[PDB]
Amino acid sequence: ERPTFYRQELNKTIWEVPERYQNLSPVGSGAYGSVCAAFDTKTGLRVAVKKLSRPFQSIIHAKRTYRELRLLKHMKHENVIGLLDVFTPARSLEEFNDVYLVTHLMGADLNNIVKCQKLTDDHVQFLIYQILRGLKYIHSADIIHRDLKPSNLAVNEDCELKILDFGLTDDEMTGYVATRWYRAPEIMLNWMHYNQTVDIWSVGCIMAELLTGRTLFPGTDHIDQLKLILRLVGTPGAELLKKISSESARNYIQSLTQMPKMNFANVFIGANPLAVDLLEKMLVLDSDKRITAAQALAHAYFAQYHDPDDEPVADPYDQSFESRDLLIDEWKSLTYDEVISFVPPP
Ligand SMILES: C[C@H](CS(C)(=O)=O)Nc1n[nH]c2nc(Oc3ccc(F)cc3F)ncc12
Repeated sequence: ERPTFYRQELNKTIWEVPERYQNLSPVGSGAYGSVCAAFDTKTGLRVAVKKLSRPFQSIIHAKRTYRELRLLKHMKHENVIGLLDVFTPARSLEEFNDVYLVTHLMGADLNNIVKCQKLTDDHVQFLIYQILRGLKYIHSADIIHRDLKPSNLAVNEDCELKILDFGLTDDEMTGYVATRWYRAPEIMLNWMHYNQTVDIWSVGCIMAELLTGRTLFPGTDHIDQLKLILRLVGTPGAELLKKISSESARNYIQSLTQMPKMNFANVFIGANPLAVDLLEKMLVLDSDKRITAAQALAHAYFAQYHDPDDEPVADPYDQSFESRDLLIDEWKSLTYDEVISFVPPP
């Protein structure tokens, strides 16, 4: 049966939610989207409810709405944000115009936790382990996060971690901004068709920052950032240069004075030698040669957490819709079907 819904004004819009959800309260000061904390009286869980902003206003937006719902419905993993519930107050497709998504409420993001400070090596081990455990799962479904950074890593009091915003402008990537500091060079400057290992670069940047309390590559712009990157990892060799399909980018890279890879032990003074080794394997310029999430989990740095029988992979994820061209109402009908067919977790 259909639950009873009640109306409330929260984030300049009227939220219409099932009675089970009580004490709705906006969180994140707009940073996470139109999101409210709530108490789910049915499960006893503290939850986060996200209302999608004008989800079917254009073809691009309607497809994005479908994409996010498909992604959230697929993800069933401890270290990845998943769906506890999805609902609409609509009784039919013709009425359908709002989508509400429900997940676990997490106390903070990693960025607000790290607070300019060095973390203990054990804390770094545990946090990075969880990120890699989640990424192994995500990557096994042929999904790429693309924008992994401390602000989309949600963490509770016990340091338990869940990955937000997976699989989803020029101005906000401009300048001295955290929005670009964790990006692999190949994607930051559109060198080539990029793969899953862009996410591994990001983990390396995050891991280094947890170990030192400092941004690894705090570039003031795209060019400044590239120079910071290349000083640490060295300028590309001939092999990688061939792989830069963008003739323009390839030609610029060649104009830079060649630099050798630095000694990471001299860069990360005092750090666990195993952490240094892993950082070296993650922060490789050639993306073909970066360590994978599955491989990184088996690295000696995670000896006290690694368990090959407790690091699950995902069911197959059909993303053929990505190369499909449809009308707004067609994307909207596909979305409606996915809402209606939702089965809650036990
Ligand atoms: C990280 C943030 C910190 S807080 C409570 O200060 O806003 N807490 C959050 N816990 N759970 C969260 N979920 C989101 O986004 C959602 C993602 C998927 C959903 F189904 C529902 C959501 F609300 N954003 C944010 C959070």
